[PDB]
Amino acid sequence: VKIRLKRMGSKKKPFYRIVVADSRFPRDGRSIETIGTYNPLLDPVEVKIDEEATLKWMHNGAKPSDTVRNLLSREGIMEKFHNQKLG
Amino acid sequence: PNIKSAIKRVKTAETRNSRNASQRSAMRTAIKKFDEAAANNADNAKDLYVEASKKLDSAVSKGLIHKNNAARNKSRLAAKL
RNA sequence: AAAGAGAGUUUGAUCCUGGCUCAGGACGAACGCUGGCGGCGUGCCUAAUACAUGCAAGUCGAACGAACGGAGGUCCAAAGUUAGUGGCGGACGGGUGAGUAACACGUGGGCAACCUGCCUGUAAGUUGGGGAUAACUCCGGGAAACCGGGGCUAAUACCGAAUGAUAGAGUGUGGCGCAUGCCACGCUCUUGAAAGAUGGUUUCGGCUAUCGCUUACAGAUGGGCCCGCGGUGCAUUAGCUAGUUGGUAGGGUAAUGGCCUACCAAGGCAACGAUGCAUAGCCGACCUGAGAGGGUGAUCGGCCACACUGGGACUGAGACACGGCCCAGACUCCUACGGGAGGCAGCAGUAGGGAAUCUUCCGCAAUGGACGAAAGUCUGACGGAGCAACGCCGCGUGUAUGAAGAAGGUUUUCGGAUCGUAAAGUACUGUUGUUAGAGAAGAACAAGGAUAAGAGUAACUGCUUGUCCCUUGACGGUAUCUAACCAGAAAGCCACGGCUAACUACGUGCCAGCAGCCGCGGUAAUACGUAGGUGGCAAGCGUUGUCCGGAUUUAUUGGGCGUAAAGCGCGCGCAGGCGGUCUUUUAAGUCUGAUGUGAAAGCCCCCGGCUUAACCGGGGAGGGUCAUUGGAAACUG
Ligand SMILES: [Mg+2]
Ligand SMILES: [Mg+2]
Ligand SMILES: [Mg+2]
Ligand SMILES: [Mg+2]
Ligand SMILES: [Mg+2]
Ligand SMILES: [Mg+2]
Ligand SMILES: [Mg+2]
Ligand SMILES: [Mg+2]
Ligand SMILES: [Mg+2]
Ligand SMILES: [Mg+2]
Ligand SMILES: [Mg+2]
Ligand SMILES: [Mg+2]
Ligand SMILES: [Mg+2]
Ligand SMILES: [Mg+2]
Ligand SMILES: [Mg+2]
Ligand SMILES: [Mg+2]
Ligand SMILES: [Mg+2]
Ligand SMILES: [Mg+2]
Ligand SMILES: [Mg+2]
Ligand SMILES: [Mg+2]
Ligand SMILES: [Mg+2]
Ligand SMILES: [Mg+2]
Ligand SMILES: [Mg+2]
Ligand SMILES: [Mg+2]
Ligand SMILES: [Mg+2]
Ligand SMILES: [Mg+2]
Ligand SMILES: [Mg+2]
Ligand SMILES: [Mg+2]
Ligand SMILES: [Mg+2]
Ligand SMILES: [Mg+2]
Ligand SMILES: [Mg+2]
Ligand SMILES: [Mg+2]
Ligand SMILES: [Mg+2]
Ligand SMILES: [Mg+2]
Ligand SMILES: [Mg+2]
Ligand SMILES: [Mg+2]
Ligand SMILES: [Mg+2]
Ligand SMILES: [Mg+2]
Ligand SMILES: [Mg+2]
Ligand SMILES: [Mg+2]
Ligand SMILES: [Mg+2]
Ligand SMILES: [Mg+2]
Ligand SMILES: [Mg+2]
Ligand SMILES: [Mg+2]
Ligand SMILES: [Mg+2]
Ligand SMILES: [Mg+2]
Ligand SMILES: [Mg+2]
Ligand SMILES: [Mg+2]
Ligand SMILES: [Mg+2]
Ligand SMILES: [Mg+2]
Ligand SMILES: [Mg+2]
Ligand SMILES: [Mg+2]
Ligand SMILES: [Mg+2]
Ligand SMILES: [Mg+2]
Ligand SMILES: [Mg+2]
Ligand SMILES: [Mg+2]
Ligand SMILES: [Mg+2]
Ligand SMILES: [Mg+2]
Ligand SMILES: [Mg+2]
Ligand SMILES: [Mg+2]
Ligand SMILES: [Mg+2]
Ligand SMILES: [Mg+2]
Ligand SMILES: [Mg+2]
Ligand SMILES: [Mg+2]
Ligand SMILES: [Mg+2]
Ligand SMILES: [Mg+2]
Ligand SMILES: [Mg+2]
Ligand SMILES: [Mg+2]
Ligand SMILES: [Mg+2]
Ligand SMILES: [Mg+2]
Ligand SMILES: [Mg+2]
Ligand SMILES: [Mg+2]
Ligand SMILES: [Mg+2]
Ligand SMILES: [Mg+2]
Ligand SMILES: [Mg+2]
Ligand SMILES: [Mg+2]
Ligand SMILES: [Mg+2]
Ligand SMILES: [Mg+2]
Ligand SMILES: [Mg+2]
Ligand SMILES: [Mg+2]
Ligand SMILES: [Mg+2]
Ligand SMILES: [Mg+2]
Ligand SMILES: [Mg+2]
Ligand SMILES: [Mg+2]
Ligand SMILES: [Mg+2]
Ligand SMILES: [Mg+2]
Ligand SMILES: [Mg+2]
Ligand SMILES: [Mg+2]
Repeated sequence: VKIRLKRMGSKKKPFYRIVVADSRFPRDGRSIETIGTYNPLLDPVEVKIDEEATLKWMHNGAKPSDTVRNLLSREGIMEKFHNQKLG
Repeated sequence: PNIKSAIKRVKTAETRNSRNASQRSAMRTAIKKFDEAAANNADNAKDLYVEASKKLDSAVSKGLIHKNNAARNKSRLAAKL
């Protein structure tokens, strides 16, 4: 179980969905529950995320990827997760 | 085979096959002796029974039998006495 | 809010009935003529026919085998950065649609009848022994795949022991349910575990950090089994079945179950279509249609089955396993004739079949996988480039002016009309194009160094979070932009009697021929061939094949049976369909509210992003005789 990044859009124009799914499934195939969007083309990155289901999945054992970890850090999910673990 | 991993896997397959067959045969022979003793007269039987259960329990620790299988066999052959 | 077009054809003329044909839309399409560009997509529908060539699954030295500088002895050299056994992965990812009419799929449930490596959290423990074995080295069989024997050695390799069960039995208490039974706790006895590796500190003993290993309990995830309903042709296919139907005991599996065995009884399914034959993967969905319906399963997403044909098992948490193993069968290849090797329905590519379908290319930069503590390796997944007007969308081949009207074709009632403001001339632009230059996003990182704060500790090392420093592009000098030159380098196809938009002349003479139909051709042809003209579309235009519409031509929506096709020759009647009046009661049908669900993508509505569009993104809506449950009682029951 990983909160993954699914790619779609068009040729040379990618758009990404922050989604949780199993590591044995295809990248664009079956998934569990989408939570956010990620657009790389714009110079200021526009990332929307639930920030509530994400924490539940992190509590339940959903390890993210490198860029998903970076996004959760910038949006404050990782720091709040650390605070919840301490508290 | 034509993959470097397949040859190692098949060699490990024969090794594990020999080992598991040996332990499984030993456990079946212990069970057979116990049920032979239990079916006819009393004699030790119960004295055998203990180690028969042992042959099952350790087997679960080896990985060649399921825990539910061991519990089911132990309960089923415990009804003979 | 939605809401449906007809025409020709039986007759000397009519009106009905009825069939046939045409006018529209859509392809994974094919063929003919033709052909400028850009963006986004698609491309063996036939032989699940046979396969050259290369690449597609490997990785860990933190568990046991390297060159150099270089201790030491003008010569050789000790220690310091690189095969295999073992662990994990190969069951993912990728490809085909053969088989299958069935719990395979869709939808909705049940499991008090189940399993689950890795991932997360918690509670305990990682205490002591043994015997080996590859690798390596000798002896042989060897044509070669490779076989045996002798000796030697490690481990996170293997096997006992100490101790630890919510595992088996025996019991008790309490609370409970959907019959079998579930939950909390207590008592006695019998069994079942481990492995260490990289550092820190300390005294060095110890202690400690990270990754590890054993047992138990939850979460998450992925699977297993059972069930109600739903989706095809034939009755010129009427009986089928015997482990079949049920029970009593037993075996087996993770689990229930004739799943299997012995015994007992003769059952079970079927006109609400059993059994059999034929065809076919299923769905979200696609085409058409006013809608109801009809046809199909191309691309993409989910489930299922298969891997040359047939059978079987091992290892493993998970396989009866595309690139794993054994046997038989057909085919290809090597042989010293004893015997061996192989499976493109993986990515490219070859032969054959076809009316018909592509490069034997680049890269792990991005996303995601497997291994590892990390750097890192692999990844024909994937990100990209090449070919084909195969489809959708977008742009161009110039623009304004230029006359009773250049010149020349076509006709002429030979005065003229027509091509036609169309030309030349005139003034202008460069979307394309040529030449020369500037030239992005896609990049987040990971790791490495400092930091600041936490938990842990006797202290550290390390760990978690936060802030900075440095590094990374196949596409690719690609999109894009800037300047100079140029009307120059860029238009074709079908049709013209009616259906249906658009006519003149010549040639031919029931010949040549045209044709979807009415039908044209025998000397004055708007239908045959050509020329001029005109109409439609446009880098496309025509022809063919398949589906829907028109077709109310299977009529529930939406037809009929006196004479056009259509009432059995008549009766008695089983099953089935329907049923006079009133009252009380039930909620099966009926109507309605709430909960859960009907994935994503697709149609539709509103917003946006690409110079517009195609295209892409966000939100919303739609779709069920669906399960739980609360309501009303007019109507059918
Ligand atoms: Mg990443
Ligand atoms: Mg033991
Ligand atoms: Mg088990
Ligand atoms: Mg017609
Ligand atoms: Mg063509
Ligand atoms: Mg041409
Ligand atoms: Mg184009
Ligand atoms: Mg095919
Ligand atoms: Mg090695
Ligand atoms: Mg698959
Ligand atoms: Mg299919
Ligand atoms: Mg030892
Ligand atoms: Mg030894
Ligand atoms: Mg030794
Ligand atoms: Mg004990
Ligand atoms: Mg106890
Ligand atoms: Mg219950
Ligand atoms: Mg107790
Ligand atoms: Mg023991
Ligand atoms: Mg670690
Ligand atoms: Mg380790
Ligand atoms: Mg359907
Ligand atoms: Mg269908
Ligand atoms: Mg039974
Ligand atoms: Mg078929
Ligand atoms: Mg389409
Ligand atoms: Mg219609
Ligand atoms: Mg289709
Ligand atoms: Mg296909
Ligand atoms: Mg599909
Ligand atoms: Mg195959
Ligand atoms: Mg084949
Ligand atoms: Mg096994
Ligand atoms: Mg495989
Ligand atoms: Mg293959
Ligand atoms: Mg291929
Ligand atoms: Mg060919
Ligand atoms: Mg990569
Ligand atoms: Mg990666
Ligand atoms: Mg490789
Ligand atoms: Mg590909
Ligand atoms: Mg590609
Ligand atoms: Mg083509
Ligand atoms: Mg095109
Ligand atoms: Mg166009
Ligand atoms: Mg021109
Ligand atoms: Mg001009
Ligand atoms: Mg002009
Ligand atoms: Mg003339
Ligand atoms: Mg002009
Ligand atoms: Mg120049
Ligand atoms: Mg330059
Ligand atoms: Mg240039
Ligand atoms: Mg830190
Ligand atoms: Mg930091
Ligand atoms: Mg910076
Ligand atoms: Mg720096
Ligand atoms: Mg650097
Ligand atoms: Mg990188
Ligand atoms: Mg390059
Ligand atoms: Mg270049
Ligand atoms: Mg350019
Ligand atoms: Mg110039
Ligand atoms: Mg010039
Ligand atoms: Mg030019
Ligand atoms: Mg010019
Ligand atoms: Mg010009
Ligand atoms: Mg042209
Ligand atoms: Mg003509
Ligand atoms: Mg003409
Ligand atoms: Mg024209
Ligand atoms: Mg109809
Ligand atoms: Mg009629
Ligand atoms: Mg009548
Ligand atoms: Mg009649
Ligand atoms: Mg009559
Ligand atoms: Mg009659
Ligand atoms: Mg009658
Ligand atoms: Mg009746
Ligand atoms: Mg009545
Ligand atoms: Mg949907
Ligand atoms: Mg899709
Ligand atoms: Mg716009
Ligand atoms: Mg769209
Ligand atoms: Mg959308
Ligand atoms: Mg949407
Ligand atoms: Mg809607
Ligand atoms: Mg009443």
